[PDB]
Amino acid sequence: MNIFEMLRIDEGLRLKIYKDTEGYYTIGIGHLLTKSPSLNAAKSELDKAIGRNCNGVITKDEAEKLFNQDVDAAVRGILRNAKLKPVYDSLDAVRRCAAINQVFQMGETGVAGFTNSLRMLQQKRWDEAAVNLAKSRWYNQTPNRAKRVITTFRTGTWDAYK
Ligand SMILES: O=[N+]([O-])c1cccs1
Repeated sequence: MNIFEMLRIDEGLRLKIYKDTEGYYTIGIGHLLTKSPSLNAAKSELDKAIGRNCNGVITKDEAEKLFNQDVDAAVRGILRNAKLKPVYDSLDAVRRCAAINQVFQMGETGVAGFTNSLRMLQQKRWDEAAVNLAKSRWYNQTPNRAKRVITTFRTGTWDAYK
């Protein structure tokens, strides 16, 4: 297991534009295209991202290329965020994957309300952090995925992903 295999499990792979769990146009391995309800706007974003006229469809190689960029950008973002970097750097590599997973799904803005969880993670109070993480819109809206990510934060193992 690694971050790519983990997010591949959580996000799936679809080669045609689909709506994510929040109803937003997405493609590939959870590549958010736009929050716009206009499918044409999503298609424009897709063509811009891939560099050709896709007509709402991409290849597996193209999906994987976006995924690489997205994972990379998530990490680089975390490192530029003054609230996140100290916590991220305090973690072992497995728990860092859980951090990347959460940011990939929710964005840095999504993690803004997680101040108390973040402190508990930095303190390595793993069971307490796990309890706090579940008191969230995130957990309520995507409980099976959040449970996997939280188990990863709690244990620093890949037990939830087998
Ligand atoms: O950067 N971090 O240690 C993070 C943990 C959870 C969301 S981001």
